[PDB]
Amino acid sequence: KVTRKWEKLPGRNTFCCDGRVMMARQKGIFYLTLFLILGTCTLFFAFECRYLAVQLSPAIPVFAAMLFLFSMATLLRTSFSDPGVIPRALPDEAAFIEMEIEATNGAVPQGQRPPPRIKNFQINNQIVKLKYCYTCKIFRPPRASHCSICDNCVERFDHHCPWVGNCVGKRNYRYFYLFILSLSLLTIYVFAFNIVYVALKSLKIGFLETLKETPGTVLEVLICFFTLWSVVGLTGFHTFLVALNQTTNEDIKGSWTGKNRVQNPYSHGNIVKNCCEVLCGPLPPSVLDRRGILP
Amino acid sequence: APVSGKVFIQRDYSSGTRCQFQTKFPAELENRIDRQQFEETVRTLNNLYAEAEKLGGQSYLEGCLACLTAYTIFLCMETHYEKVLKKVSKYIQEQNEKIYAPQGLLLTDPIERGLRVIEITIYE
Ligand SMILES: CCCCCCCCCCCC(=O)OC[C@H](COP(=O)([O-])O)OC(=O)CCCCCCCCCCC
Ligand SMILES: *C(=O)CCCCCCCCCCCCCCC
Ligand SMILES: *C(=O)CCCCCCCCCCCCCCC
Ligand SMILES: *C(=O)CCCCCCCCCCCCCCC
Ligand SMILES: [Zn+2]
Ligand SMILES: [Zn+2]
Repeated sequence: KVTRKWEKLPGRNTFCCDGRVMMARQKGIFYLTLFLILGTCTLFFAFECRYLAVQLSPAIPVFAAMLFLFSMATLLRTSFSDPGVIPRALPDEAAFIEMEIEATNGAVPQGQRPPPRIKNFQINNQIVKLKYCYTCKIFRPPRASHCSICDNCVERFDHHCPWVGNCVGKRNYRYFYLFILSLSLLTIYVFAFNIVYVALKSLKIGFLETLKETPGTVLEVLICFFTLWSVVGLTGFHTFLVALNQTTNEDIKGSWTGKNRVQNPYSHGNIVKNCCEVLCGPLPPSVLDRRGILP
Repeated sequence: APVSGKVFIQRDYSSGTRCQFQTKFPAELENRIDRQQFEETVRTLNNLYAEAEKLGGQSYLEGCLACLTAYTIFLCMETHYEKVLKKVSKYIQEQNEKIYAPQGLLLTDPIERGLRVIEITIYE
């Protein structure tokens, strides 16, 4: 048997379908999200699209299926994919880095913890300070951070969203944003058309008999109402962080949105170029090969 | 081959958050290889990685063409960044086998070290 590079790859991730996947360990809520989406869409496609196709235009279920396939493809690409994990430092390179660090630190006062290892760079006429990571034994590249759950430095870290079952970094943030947007669209769609179905069928049979026919309608109404009340606010929050070119991890810190309001050096001073660079720009491949062959 | 010491060409974030390597000349590399070919190699790698992360028309067109297929086309087609990392790897290995191995030095591909540094290994 061959020894792939994922069974030895440190961290708290899980690898299924032979290694071509990468998810967190606490993927409990991922199954719940999958079951909710699939169950609500199947209830729709089996109890309301049939009627709204026989007795209305036949484009309703086809467009709903297009939105649902888009949402499913983007959710699976957000969860399964590699969020841009940085490989840990090899022993010699880490030793060399720490040697430079101690040589530059000089004599430390006794009884006092040494000052935090901080490197300062000049990005776009701005002072940017990296921070040492005592686990990965590297200097966090700009915009990177450390997910305390997964325990691996994600590049352009955003947050560890469990509802998708995986971190959200650089390689899978466009897919996460598009999944959120398409799920908000699909929720508004299913909700509006379930209301249309109830109105159009109660005008013919009545309310009590319509309800006694299928309770799937009120089930979907409740599910879509709450899913909207959450996901719409979420997508409104993200459409303003994919435009100013910021990350949730930075907004939480209140760095650029606070007392200073100094320019974030990673931006472009626009909204169109920012949206294009974050959504439709080019992305690096997986920097840690998992299907690689170890000796 | 035995090792005598390792130097690393740290990344450069001066122009932006895009892959670009510093052009400083190492002190240990002195008397082992003339600075001209080293500067050239670093400049060629910089230009290649610039062609990788270059925004504009081609990148946005390819992005929209992929979004038109729910990002299911990346299961069969190799993206642009990989289509230039292949050239980067080929150029690095050919430049190594040409000029670096005779002097007793080794140039590694930055896609191994996580696109962070260049591990130049000095032999004796
Ligand atoms: C309602 C259902 C709609 C289905 C639409 C079809 C596509 C759905 C998503 C398929 C999975 C997918 O795209 O995952 C991509 C990532 C890539 O990971 P990495 O290579 O970027 O590290 O992970 C993988 O490469 C996944 C590997 C396993 C899946 C292989 C592709 C399966 C496609 C569908 C086959 C029926
Ligand atoms: C590895 O750990 C895999 C476990 C995580 C969930 C596995 C199932 C993913 C969803 C696949 C089914 C969606 C396709 C729907 C077909 C219409
Ligand atoms: C690890 O568990 C990898 C799982 C990948 C799951 C992909 C989901 C299957 C999609 C089916 C494609 C369409 C056929 C179904 C009827 C339209
Ligand atoms: C860059 O390559 C892509 C730019 C972002 C695309 C925005 C997508 C808007 C909503 C997508 C949902 C489409 C559902 C299909 C029916 C309307
Ligand atoms: Zn780390
Ligand atoms: Zn994590």
